[PDB]
Order: sequence, then structure tokens, then C-alpha cells
Amino acid sequence: MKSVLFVCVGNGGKSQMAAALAQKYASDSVEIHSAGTKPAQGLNQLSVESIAEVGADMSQGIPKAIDPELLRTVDRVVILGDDAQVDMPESAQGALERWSIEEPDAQGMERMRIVRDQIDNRVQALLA
Repeated sequence: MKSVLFVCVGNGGKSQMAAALAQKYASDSVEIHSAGTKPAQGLNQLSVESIAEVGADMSQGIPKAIDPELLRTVDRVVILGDDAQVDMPESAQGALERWSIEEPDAQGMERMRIVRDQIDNRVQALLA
């Protein structure tokens, strides 16, 4: 697992968080990307703050569309949550994953930290 594209719908929240957490743990030998099937107008600032709280940074992140050459060539395409849909091309050299996110009975920052911590667990597992 030497390259990963994290994907969700807007590329403002979970996928940026996953990308920020992965960078925080990964060696330089791992290329880390994030993208959205429908890129948002900007970042989820709650996501931004949740990431800042654990000493990572996604504040420089930019919501962006899925690059077909990245999609085709990364080792892992990881969809966060239930909504985003990605159909791996036949030529794809990598494999598709989907991580479910258990919605907490909370809102705002309390909720976002719970989301972050779930993503954290998975990203550490992914890089292991």
C-alpha cells in the first residue's frame, strides 16, 4: 500500500481528514490524495478544527475532483461513508475499499471528533 486516494462526495470533510491523518502517520514512501465525486465550495471548518485538535492540518486542503490517472493508478481507493460511489476502471491497478462511519448521537464538534477518531483507527490500520 504505497498510494491511496481518499474519496467521499464533497472532498471538504471526511476525505480531507483521512488524508490529513494519513500524512501525519505515513512515511514519505506513501502518496496520499483525496478527492470528491462532487467537490464542495470549500472545507468543512469543523473537520478543519477537529484535525487541528490532534496536531494535524487540513486547513490548506482544497476540494477537488477525482483525477482519472490517479484513480487508475493508486494502490487503494478508499471511500469514506455510504454516499460516494466510485466504479473502478478495468485498467485500474489498485483496489477499492469503503469505510463505514458510525454516526454518533451528537452534533457539531462533539460529533466531528467521534468521526475523526473512527477515521484515525482505520487509517492507522491501512498504513499497517
